[PDB]
Order: sequence, then C-alpha cells, then structure tokens
Amino acid sequence: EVRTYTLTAFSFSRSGKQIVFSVTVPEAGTISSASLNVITQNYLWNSRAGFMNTIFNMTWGSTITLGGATGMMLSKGQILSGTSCSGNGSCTGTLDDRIFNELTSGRTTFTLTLVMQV
Amino acid sequence: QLQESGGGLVQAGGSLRLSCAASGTIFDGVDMGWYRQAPGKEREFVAGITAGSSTYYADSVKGRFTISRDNAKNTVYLQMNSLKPEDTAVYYCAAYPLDEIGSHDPHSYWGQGTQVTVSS
Repeated sequence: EVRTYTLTAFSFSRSGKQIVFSVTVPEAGTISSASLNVITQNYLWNSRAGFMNTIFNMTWGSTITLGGATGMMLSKGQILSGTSCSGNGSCTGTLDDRIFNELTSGRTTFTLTLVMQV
Repeated sequence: QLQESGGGLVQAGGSLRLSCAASGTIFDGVDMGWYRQAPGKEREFVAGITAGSSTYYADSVKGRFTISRDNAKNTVYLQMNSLKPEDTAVYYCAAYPLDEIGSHDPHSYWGQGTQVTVSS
C-alpha cells in the first residue's frame, strides 16, 4: 500500500527575521522517502533552512532529498512546517523579507514528494 | 562594476561565449548567475555558479549551455551551444555579495546586458 503525494500548498508566515513555510499532509502513514523541490528564478542569497530533520541550503533551483524524513509517522492533517533564513541562518538585512515575497507571490515555490505506507 | 562581453546575432546551431567583467575584489568568492529577458517576457533564469564553483542551470538550457568561472579573473563564462531562436534575449549577468563585510542590506548588482539573437 504505497501512495505517492506531491504537495504544493506551501503557505508562508514569519517569526522575527525568519520565514516559516508550512504544508498540510492529507493522509496518515509512514514516510519511506521524502524530497523537497525548490523552483525559483531569483537568487535565494544562500538561505539555509530546516525541514523534516533535514538541513539544506537553497541558493537557486534545487531538489533536496529530505533525508531525515524516512520513518516519520505522520497523521491526518499533520502540518509539516520549517524555518528558513538567508546567509546561512543569519537573516542579514531585508533579504529574507524579499525572499518572503518571492514565496507568497510565486517566483519561488516548493514541491513535496512523499513515498508513504498507508 | 559588472559588465558582459561576447554575444551577437548567430544562426541556429551556432555558438557564443559570454564573459562577465567583475571590477574589483568585492566579487571574489561571490555567487554569480546569468539571466535572459526577451521583449514581452519577464527576466528568466538561465544559469548560475556558486562561490564553491557549483552548477545551477535552467531547464530550457540544460545540457546545451555551460556555465563556469575563473575565480582569479573575476570573470564568469556562459558557453552557449546549439542555439535556438527562443534564446534571443538580452543576457544579463548578476552577482550577489554574500556578507562581504558590508553595511546595508546585501543588494543584488547586475550588468548592463549584452544582446544575443538567433536567426533561422
């Protein structure tokens, strides 16, 4: 009973100087393989982030393997949320506030593929 | 002061070699990328290289183009092969200061933009 989900309903908030992305999981199960897909046209100023026990660093376009997600027992409506700051987690200047509008208004979107066990 | 060199109208299947002129040491170990922009189209990504000499290409230019940089020359190259008529656009070169002991918000400085055209 393997079900693959591609989630692209990432909503964005902020806490202080840092961006907070969030996507909802519509079915429970045990993740066997997860990967985040970053699509963008503008530089992300070496923004580091955390998602699903995984450290990545989005500079431009990239598809990161969410390594630490293998085995996460998710539930219905469990919100996967992570934090992201530019300059290797230093949040220097209004960069992250710019990178925010690159997420809310398109030009930078996330794509969450999950290989679960339902 | 950023600036581009190379480019100009070439026929389909031709090749061009753009070079980016980074004026000063402010650009050493700095992430720099290439962008194109046609009339009626917004600025689209093309190719980029990080300080660690990585490679970040677009999809419409994957495998056809090739980016690189000579870290000592302060020059980023974009080798364009198998050129198609959609590649006709002003090719701008952008660099991004990654906390080079700056003061204000590390802005995004660009070049002026060399012209590239592909005829049938």
